[PDB]
Amino acid sequence: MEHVAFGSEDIENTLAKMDDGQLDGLAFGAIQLDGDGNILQYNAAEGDITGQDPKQVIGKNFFKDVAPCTDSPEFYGKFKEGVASGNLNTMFEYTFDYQMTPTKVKVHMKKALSGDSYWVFVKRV
Ligand SMILES: *C(=O)/C=C/c1ccc(O)cc1
Repeated sequence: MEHVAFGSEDIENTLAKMDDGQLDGLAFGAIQLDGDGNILQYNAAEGDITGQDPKQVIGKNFFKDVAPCTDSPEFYGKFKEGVASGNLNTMFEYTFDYQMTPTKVKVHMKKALSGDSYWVFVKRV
């Protein structure tokens, strides 16, 4: 059985072997992006943090329309560096504040096993 948590050293392996219901049962927000930042998957925990339905944001561009506050060197910039290098794996604190009460979070971005895909994990702090 899986026992993955925010920050698990092998998180991308566990999540590669999970289905959507399992993604929605995680305690942390979990978003999958393509290399351009378009949203492929968006779990229930993340939608609860951001007060909306995951189905409404699938297909949108994370950095452009959903989370413009993350369009910054420290987040979008680091994302693109990790996409390019094939080694995305970075953790930092951030404040989410577009169309929502400003909320402090810890973020962990990590390359997915599935091709052209990248995870963004989020938890409250
Ligand atoms: C800043 O604009 C961040 C917004 C945000 C972050 C993460 C989400 O899932 C949704 C919006």
